[PDB]
Amino acid sequence: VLKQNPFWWTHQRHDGKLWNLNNYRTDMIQALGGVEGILEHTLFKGTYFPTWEGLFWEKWKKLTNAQRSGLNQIPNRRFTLWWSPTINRANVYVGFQVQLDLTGIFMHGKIPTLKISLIQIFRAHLWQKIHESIVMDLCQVFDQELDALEIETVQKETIHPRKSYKMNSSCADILLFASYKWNVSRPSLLADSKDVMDSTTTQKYWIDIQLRWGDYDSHDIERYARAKFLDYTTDNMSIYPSPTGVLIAIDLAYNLHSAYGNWFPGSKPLIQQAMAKIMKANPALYVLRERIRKGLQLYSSEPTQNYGELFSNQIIWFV
Amino acid sequence: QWENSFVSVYSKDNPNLLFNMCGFECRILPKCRTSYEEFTHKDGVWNLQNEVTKERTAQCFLRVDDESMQRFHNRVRQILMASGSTTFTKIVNKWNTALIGLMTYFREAVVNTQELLDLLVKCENKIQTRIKIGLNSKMPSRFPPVVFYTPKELGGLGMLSMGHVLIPQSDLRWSKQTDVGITHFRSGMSHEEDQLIPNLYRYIQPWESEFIDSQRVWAEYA
Amino acid sequence: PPPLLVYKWCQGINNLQDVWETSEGECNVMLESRFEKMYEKIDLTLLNRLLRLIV
Amino acid sequence: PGEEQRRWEEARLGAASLKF
Amino acid sequence: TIEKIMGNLGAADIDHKLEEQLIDGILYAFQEQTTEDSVMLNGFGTVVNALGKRVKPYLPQICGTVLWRLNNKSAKVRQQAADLISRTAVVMKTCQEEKLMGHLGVVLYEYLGEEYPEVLGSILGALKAIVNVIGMHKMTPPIKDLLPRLTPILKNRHEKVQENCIDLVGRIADRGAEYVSAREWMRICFELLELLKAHKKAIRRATVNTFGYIAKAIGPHDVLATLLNNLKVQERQNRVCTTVAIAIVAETCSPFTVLPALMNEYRVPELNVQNGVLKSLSFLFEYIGE
Amino acid sequence: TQSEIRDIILGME
Amino acid sequence: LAKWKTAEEVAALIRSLPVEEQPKQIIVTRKGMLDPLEVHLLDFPNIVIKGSELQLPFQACLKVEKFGDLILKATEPQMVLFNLYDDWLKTISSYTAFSRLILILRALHVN
Amino acid sequence: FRRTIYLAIQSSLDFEECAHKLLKMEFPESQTKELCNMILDCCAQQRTYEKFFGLLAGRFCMLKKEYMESFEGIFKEQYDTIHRLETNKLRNVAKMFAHLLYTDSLPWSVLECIKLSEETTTSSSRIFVKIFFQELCEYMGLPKLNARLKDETLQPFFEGLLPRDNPRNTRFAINFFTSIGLGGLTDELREHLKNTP
Amino acid sequence: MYNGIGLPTPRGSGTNGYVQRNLSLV
Amino acid sequence: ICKDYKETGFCGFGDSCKFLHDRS
Ligand SMILES: [Zn+2]
Repeated sequence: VLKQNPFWWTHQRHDGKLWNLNNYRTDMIQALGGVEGILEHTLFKGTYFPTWEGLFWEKWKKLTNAQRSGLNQIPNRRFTLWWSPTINRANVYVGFQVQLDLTGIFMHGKIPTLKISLIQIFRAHLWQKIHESIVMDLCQVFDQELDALEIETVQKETIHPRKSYKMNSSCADILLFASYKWNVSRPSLLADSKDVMDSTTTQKYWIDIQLRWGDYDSHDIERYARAKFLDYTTDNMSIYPSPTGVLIAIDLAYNLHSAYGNWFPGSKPLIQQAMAKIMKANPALYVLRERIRKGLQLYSSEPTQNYGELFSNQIIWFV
Repeated sequence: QWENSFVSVYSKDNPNLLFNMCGFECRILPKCRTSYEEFTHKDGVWNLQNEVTKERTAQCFLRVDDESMQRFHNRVRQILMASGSTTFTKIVNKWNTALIGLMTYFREAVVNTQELLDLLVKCENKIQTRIKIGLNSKMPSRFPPVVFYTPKELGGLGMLSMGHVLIPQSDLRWSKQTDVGITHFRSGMSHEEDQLIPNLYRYIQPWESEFIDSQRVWAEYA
Repeated sequence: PPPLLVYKWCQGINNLQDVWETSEGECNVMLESRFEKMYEKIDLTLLNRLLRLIV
Repeated sequence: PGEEQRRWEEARLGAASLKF
Repeated sequence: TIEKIMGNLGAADIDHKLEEQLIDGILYAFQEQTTEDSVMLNGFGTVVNALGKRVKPYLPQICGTVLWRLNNKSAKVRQQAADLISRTAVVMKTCQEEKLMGHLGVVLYEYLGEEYPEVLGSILGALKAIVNVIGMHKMTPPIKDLLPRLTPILKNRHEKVQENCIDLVGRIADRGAEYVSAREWMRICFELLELLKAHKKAIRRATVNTFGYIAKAIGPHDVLATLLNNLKVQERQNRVCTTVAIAIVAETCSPFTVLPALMNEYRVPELNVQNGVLKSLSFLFEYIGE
Repeated sequence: TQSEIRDIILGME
Repeated sequence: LAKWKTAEEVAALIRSLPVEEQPKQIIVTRKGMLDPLEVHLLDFPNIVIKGSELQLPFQACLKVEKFGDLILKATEPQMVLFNLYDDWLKTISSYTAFSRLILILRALHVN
Repeated sequence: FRRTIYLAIQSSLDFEECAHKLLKMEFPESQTKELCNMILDCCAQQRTYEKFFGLLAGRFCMLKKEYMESFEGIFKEQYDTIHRLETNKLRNVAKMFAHLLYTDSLPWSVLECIKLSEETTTSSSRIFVKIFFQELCEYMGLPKLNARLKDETLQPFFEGLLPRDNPRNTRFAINFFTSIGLGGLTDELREHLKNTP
Repeated sequence: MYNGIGLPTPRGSGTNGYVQRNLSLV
Repeated sequence: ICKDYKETGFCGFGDSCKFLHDRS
């Protein structure tokens, strides 16, 4: 036979099986960091799959064994896209930084297979469409709760068709017209409570929503929101029609969300609701997550008295 | 032919009996002869035991043969040469099989051959480098270890490793003279932090223990 | 398997009788070689006759 | 007579012997 | 029971909380499904068929369920979720599901890449049963990209996927037909020309019907030329089915357009073709009648 | 029967 | 926002808990109030969240005089812990302690 | 800590490199004793005995006296908890302490913990000492073992092992080592017994 | 101090050639 | 963006088209 057998020296039927490497996989996982340290290097969170116990990667589609075509670039493409938060990080050595075609993705070089996957994922202007769906949903929430919010008017600035993927500046998307006056605090982040809405007052409110695409090196969206807010409000090109507002930061690759700005009464709970439900409900994000999944070819195998299980050594609380 | 042969005498001047069998390079040294200093140390050493007196009477030191290192290296060379029409996972399965077939055959001659350890470092890093070259970059930070060693279930490639061990070093002059010891630790392949990547050698069980194990297991089953 | 051959060889050498003793000037010799081409100088006539003794 | 699992039980005990 | 009951009676008096627990037990039954049965399908179809427009606020719930199922590992549940979409397709819209019916549109355009015929067929079914309710002009995702994606599937040489594909393309060429370009229809004509050799007769009848539908959209001066050249083939059962197709083209686009070419082809000195001409006139006079 | 009294001792049904 | 408060306080509690009292699954009367603590417990994503389909009259604990009075005339929002199995776990089981407990809860509940 | 120790072990190639990897790490010196104890535990859990863990714990003892007294207490602990194992774990820990002894890592005083009376001897401890002394004799050889078993300078500890005062446990212990096949010491002590009355 | 330890050039070796002293030497 | 594919749904190279088959 024209091939080389590296086990020329033994036979499994006759000699038994003289090694077992099943602890190697376990201890490899414990040394890389655990499944958590391992999947923070991946596109796992941008799939929004609830947890990784269901993951399943595609258990010949057809007899062209002969034809020139050759390697089908699909297994390599899937390995490359899956790992893309690490293969495409930010803190690198040499590499000429370039914005992707119609999106807000930065590459630091040329990884053509990765660029092809990422392009095919955000086709048909999906980046701006996501911006539109998010901002529409927020306007609608305000459209409804005008009553409690003291909001006379809500103004959706007909969008500059490239505000979504311009990363160095800001128009503003939401402008809120009060009834009488809002007394407004100093700026703080969407997850902190202590807010004394006393400093100034206005009828004009602006709200910003900005999309990024994080990577392993930098996916903290809190400091993104803080830094972007300070910069964008204290710059001299951003057309903000009021010195009062907030920016909403969305991380598409890790599906995170936060915000930073000057608040007024009712805003904190209001947008907290709006964010925690738009992240879940919006159909744009759904088309995203679905193209991500179909590019990975990931599937979930998951489908869908207790007190015999309840008094166990497992603690379970009754609220 | 005398040039392809090898004859080795043991007398009152040579205490060592060296030979070279199926793939191993062995050297027997009895305790009677010039071992005033004796140790029991790293498993490269079999302890032969006189079966009637049941006392350990000599030690066999093992190494991998030179043509077996060369055969492993040429095998990796043709993994790499015929891999431009294959996927990352096929290249890594061929590497996995080659390396398992070497490590499970030799198994403690590999500990004692300081030339293998370097061979294995360079060969594993050549496989990794060809996978990087497969993408269009070799930057050391686009490809931390986690990308290669993550199992095939979490989407990694699934490499098996023996290149993250430290290579012991000691003072070339006497090292070509008198088996001096180990004072320094050169570094193996480079991991993104401490990171302590596990090792194939620690999960395969040495021969000298498998043979005792087998003796007792079959004796008691009989 | 071959590693067990190496073990049995090392273990058989060591279990010879009075093998490591050098008082009377004994000498052990270990020779190892190769038949250098046996597959290539077989003679099919002689091989026929030598097989006929067996089968 | 029906003992090819004792013609395959000293093959193992013949393979697994170590005397010197 | 419930299915028999509400199917005979109607759902007039079913009040609020009742209908809630009902819709929810419904979702459960359908996920929990562990057999290949029309039981839970028909249950669902009937129950929403009777809820009519009363169901409204649970479309996130209902779909989210169906979609998570559409993600599953085993084919069967995937196929089930495709089915259930094809049932509730109409009410999906009629409650004005912009985000949600848009969802199902684009997400199924995604799954059009499957390779389990059993799921691919059901996906095609669900897409057809969406396009029936939503006429493509107001579609968020347009057949303008669907059908171009479908044409390279017509070459899939398998009875079930071929059946369902030609069904979907026949729907589109019947009613959509104008969100596509003449050139697209011409390529699809050239692909239909070799569905006429499938081993199943449903496929071949569907193929002939769609030649008819494409007959109104594009003048047949070229499709008829490509049919005569097929008459030159041998082996009878694809000659006879091209002769049916000629009859059909002539019936839709009036017979004076095709009669001169048929008659003139009656002069090529070969047997199979003179008999093809005669058999085609047979079918033609049957189809047109008075 | 014991099942129902058990359930109502226990909770809703 | 009261649900949100519930959420953040259980969040802070799990923060405060040592390594052997951290819960494993949490069940609340309010399956409508799962979403708030669902969000708020991401600091501790180890907990299988559920709303109990087995309604427990811990509302009937507002019947007792000690619990009542303490909550009633407290002024500062705070924490207290009670161990209802006063002497029970020594001569009967946690199974039996819970059975005893449920009967008492529903007893103060209904009448 | 145990995670990091197990991983440093399972990443190295020999006991020198693993000891280096541990000492190039740092810790608070408090758990120094528990350091050795842990490697002890690890080889208890092992496939079969490889003197790797022996060698590593022995190098730690070689590095500080803290691990030497740790090992005193550890042999005390395992003689207290010897039945707590299976015979597998029993034999590997037996060859553990046998390594320790013939490595000179554990001091031959330790035998004070071994009173070879039938009533106080676990059959589990019996098997323990049998594997221990099989290894000692077949490793250091019977001449220097019987020689070291002979000299008085450690006979105070050896007294529990070599019974002369009370006769019944002399019968029992001489019978035991005879069964193990240590004829020399056994019948010398039994000749002492014969001369006794 | 390149005291007869290490590589001439850590160049095509797959390593950074970093040397250290055996901490467990005593 | 293999422009033959994108505009006309069909690339003459098939599997070997070194560009991205995409009609979006
Ligand atoms: Zn192309």
